[PDB]
Amino acid sequence: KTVETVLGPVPVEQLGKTLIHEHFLFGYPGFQGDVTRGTFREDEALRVAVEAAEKMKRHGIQTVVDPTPNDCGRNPAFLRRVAEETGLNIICATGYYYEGEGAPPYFQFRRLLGTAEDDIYDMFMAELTEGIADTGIKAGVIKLASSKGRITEYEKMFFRAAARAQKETGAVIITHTQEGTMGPEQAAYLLEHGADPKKIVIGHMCGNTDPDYHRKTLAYGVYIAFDRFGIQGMVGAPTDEERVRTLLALLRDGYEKQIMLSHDTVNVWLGRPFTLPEPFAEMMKNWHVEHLFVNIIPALKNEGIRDEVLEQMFIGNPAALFSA
Amino acid sequence: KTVETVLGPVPVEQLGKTLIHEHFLFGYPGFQGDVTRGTFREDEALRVAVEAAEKMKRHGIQTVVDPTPNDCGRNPAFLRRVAEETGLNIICATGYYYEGEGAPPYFQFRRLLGTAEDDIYDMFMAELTEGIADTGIKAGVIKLASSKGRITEYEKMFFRAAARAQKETGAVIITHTQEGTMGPEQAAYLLEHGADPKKIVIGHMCGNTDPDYHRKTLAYGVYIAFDRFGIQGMVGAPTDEERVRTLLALLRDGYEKQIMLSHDTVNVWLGRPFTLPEPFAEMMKNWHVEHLFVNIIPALKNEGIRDEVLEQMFIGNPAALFSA
Ligand SMILES: [Co+2]
Ligand SMILES: [Co+2]
Ligand SMILES: [Co+2]
Ligand SMILES: [Co+2]
Repeated sequence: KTVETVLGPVPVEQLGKTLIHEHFLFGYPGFQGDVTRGTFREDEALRVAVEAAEKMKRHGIQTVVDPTPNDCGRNPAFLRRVAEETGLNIICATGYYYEGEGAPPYFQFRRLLGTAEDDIYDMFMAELTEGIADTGIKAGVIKLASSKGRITEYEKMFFRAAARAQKETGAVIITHTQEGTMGPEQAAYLLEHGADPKKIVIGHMCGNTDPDYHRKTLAYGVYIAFDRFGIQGMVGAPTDEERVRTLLALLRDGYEKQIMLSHDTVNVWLGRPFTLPEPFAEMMKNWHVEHLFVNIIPALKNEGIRDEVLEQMFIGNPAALFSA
Repeated sequence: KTVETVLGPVPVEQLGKTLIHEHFLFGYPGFQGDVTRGTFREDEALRVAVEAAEKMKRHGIQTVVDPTPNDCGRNPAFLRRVAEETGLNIICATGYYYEGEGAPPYFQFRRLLGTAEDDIYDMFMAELTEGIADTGIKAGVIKLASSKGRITEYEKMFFRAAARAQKETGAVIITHTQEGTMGPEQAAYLLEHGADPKKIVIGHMCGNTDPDYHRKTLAYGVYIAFDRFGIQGMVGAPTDEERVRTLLALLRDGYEKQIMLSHDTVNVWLGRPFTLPEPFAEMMKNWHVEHLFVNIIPALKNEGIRDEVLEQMFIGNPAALFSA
């Protein structure tokens, strides 16, 4: 009846309204080597993170799942400070980014050793049941990801180690799909290996606009997430208008008990500060933590979606996902 | 007339006997993510490092160039403690590992901002002239690497930045080639952007056993390095007899003034402990900082290599390399 948060175990019944996918801190693998010009200003980072946490607060959010991979700047101790200034429940993860957006050299080396899959499994088990580093914080979800048109050999070891730690701990698995691909494959692959569909969230399902692709993924009984609201202009990548008509199609079909929404914001960028160019700039202007409440839900309500359905998505599904 | 070490500038005429490529500490990108089961045992790390530094001194070594890339665990402060404890000059680098076992997502992203090269260049300048992070320690060389059979467009970004930074600072450039390829290509591309051949060392040249490939590279006037003595069986690598055979053919042609030697050891692995398989463990038995001196040099001498030549490689070349 409890889930591990950055402030310890919390009874599921108390999660309330939650965002399944947001990042307080995030850096692309490699950000670490640019420490000289992209130094981490820990108090400025906290200001902006707490700010993002209070904004979520003002729309009723009580819980955020921050699935930042281990190789992407994950900082449990930091998240713990944010949860203190705001009271927000923050669940973190254990996992690595996908081959294209991560740091594979390390586990690619353990492959030569023939212990990779088993080392990953040991890392998941240790972070889910003992603590991350010396922080005392346990991850509450296992984060997985696969590339553009396939689940690579490197990525499959993570999925197999994940199914194994889930059988052993019953932890929730949340994934990321690259550019609208592999949703069904991921669910099939995980289930084929003993994972419980009711503890799986296939993410970035909004990256694809064919409701049919979603119905295939949903047929496995797993949850899915439209978690990139606000992100547009990746040159051919879905727009919020497309996200909504796809969402509305699935809700009108009766799939509300399997759907969750988020924005996938990066509130504090690790590494050297930048600025997007005028083109992408505009398109991404609604990429912030209030976009769902201020823009998306109103558009959903104006299309006939009832409050009970919204509450099933933001409250009942997370509650259900983190228990059983 | 000085070069930056981990303890400040040191007159080039005081470097004496130098190992051009050794790693006190090293981690393949992604090791950071495995911190829970692979924390950094400092005091023990410094102890192993110091013994290694002691074993080098024992053989007359006064200076070691530790080119650990930014994304591979480079730690100037830690290197500074090894130097203080041993009196050994330690020169570090600024640079990223090759795209095969480096951490490309971060700077790959900055390419989309259209600022990568200038960013990398600003990173090189800062670390070469101002300091690494808040260490006050400056890098003494720019570290570059290319992939197997190619210098990818991500890698060329760094090469262009290095030549630019070299023209501005006169800093030495040390490179790594992957599996005996691209030596001549690296030299040509660097020379094409204004880098100076007398301040370039093409590394892992011993990864190719064709003395012609070597002559092709040496014709550019750059230095080359047989820097992996002791490593055999791993990375589809040649053997030390193959290295010695190739080395002797070049020494007999009169190339002693463009050749340097090292072992490319990793005295303290970052991340989680391991132990090589039985097949390799056996082949890598001589991979330690005393091998050149205990096994290789005698063999070379028992081949007629006189002490004046060996002194040129170990003393005269590093002295010429680092000074104008
Ligand atoms: Co993702
Ligand atoms: Co994300
Ligand atoms: Co190398
Ligand atoms: Co090396």
